[PDB]
Amino acid sequence: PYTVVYFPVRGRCAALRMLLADQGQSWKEEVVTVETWQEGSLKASCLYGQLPKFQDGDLTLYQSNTILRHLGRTLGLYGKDQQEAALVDMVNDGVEDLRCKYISLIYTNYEAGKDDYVKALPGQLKPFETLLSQNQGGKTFIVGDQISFADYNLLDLLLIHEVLAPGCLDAFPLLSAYVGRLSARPKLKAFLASPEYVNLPINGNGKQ
Amino acid sequence: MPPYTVVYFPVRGRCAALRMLLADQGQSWKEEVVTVETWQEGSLKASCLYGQLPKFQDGDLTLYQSNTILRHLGRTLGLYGKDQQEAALVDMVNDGVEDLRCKYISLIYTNYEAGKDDYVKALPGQLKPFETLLSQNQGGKTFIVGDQISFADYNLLDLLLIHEVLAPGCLDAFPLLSAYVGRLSARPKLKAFLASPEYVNLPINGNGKQ
Ligand SMILES: [Ca+2]
Repeated sequence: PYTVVYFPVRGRCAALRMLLADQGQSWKEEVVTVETWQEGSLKASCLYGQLPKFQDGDLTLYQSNTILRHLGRTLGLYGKDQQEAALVDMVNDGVEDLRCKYISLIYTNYEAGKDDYVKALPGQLKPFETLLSQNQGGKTFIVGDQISFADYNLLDLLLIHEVLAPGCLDAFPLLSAYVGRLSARPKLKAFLASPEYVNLPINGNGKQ
Repeated sequence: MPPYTVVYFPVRGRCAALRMLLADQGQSWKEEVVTVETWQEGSLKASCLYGQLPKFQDGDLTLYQSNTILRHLGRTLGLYGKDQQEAALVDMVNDGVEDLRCKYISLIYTNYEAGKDDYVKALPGQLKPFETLLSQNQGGKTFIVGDQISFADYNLLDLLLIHEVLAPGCLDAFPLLSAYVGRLSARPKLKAFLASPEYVNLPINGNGKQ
């Protein structure tokens, strides 16, 4: 089966967890404490000195988007053909871009930078509304007619931004409905309601 | 009439790797050059999905994000590993390359003067993982993943080339990466491209720094 190794936070594992839960997959959580991380030995063994670390049998992976793409490819959550796969990547790279900005805010410039960030947020979310508007009237998924790993990543991005800036999706009807619809998928709904998700902080420094 | 079009500023930047890939694979493409003046006018930018270039056209398929373009070409040209496991390793390498490219770009555009010394001191620790990956793959005598070239090779190669300009001799501490750069750079179609005016007469970055 699968093992994800990570700090006790949602962070860069939230999306891959939602994917695994929604897809009825089983996995083991190996929690790494701040104390264990500071010891240095685990960190030194990681390829890029970072978690998450992910095990799929004898395969060991690092990088959250590498793990998402791997599950996407192996579980068939990567579009119906090559053309759709490229669109899936384009969405995910866009999600990753905004996630990086979010992470920079949270960890390095929260107090001073929040106001500018929130003011800029509508312009950063609009591309995803536009993409939805151009795919079956936004009624299905972010790419094509089937769920992809980019959907789970985008959903997480949107959920953590509603916490950061309540009402940020109010001007975006397709994104709003999309969040409601995906969140209502029975296995995902169950996971999002579970203490396993709810009782972890979004980030590691108490800010959100 | 070529099926590929690259729309970008007159710089190597985030299009260098994908151009190397296309040239080395003997594929034809069109370059559409966007001046800073045109970009500042704002209408092209507004038409871009995330407000940025590169924009890439493969027939009527329009893509943005340089790594989206690399993965797409990797898929369509068979440069994405021999199986699913290798595909994942290729992704893991490319994400690593992207991470270091982001720090590089931040240095170049955001604080070259203040940050360069610190960056160059941190650099060996940042390059080591790629040496390690090479050491674990056939003694580093072929490619970064498996025994066939991947899009991650072209991206890593570009990363290494631009860091040798930033920090001459930075690869002296990394025998496998050094040999790897020499070896890939000598691939006939790629060697020819890297020597051509089309590559040489473009600056690495958009602000005169390297
Ligand atoms: Ca499917």
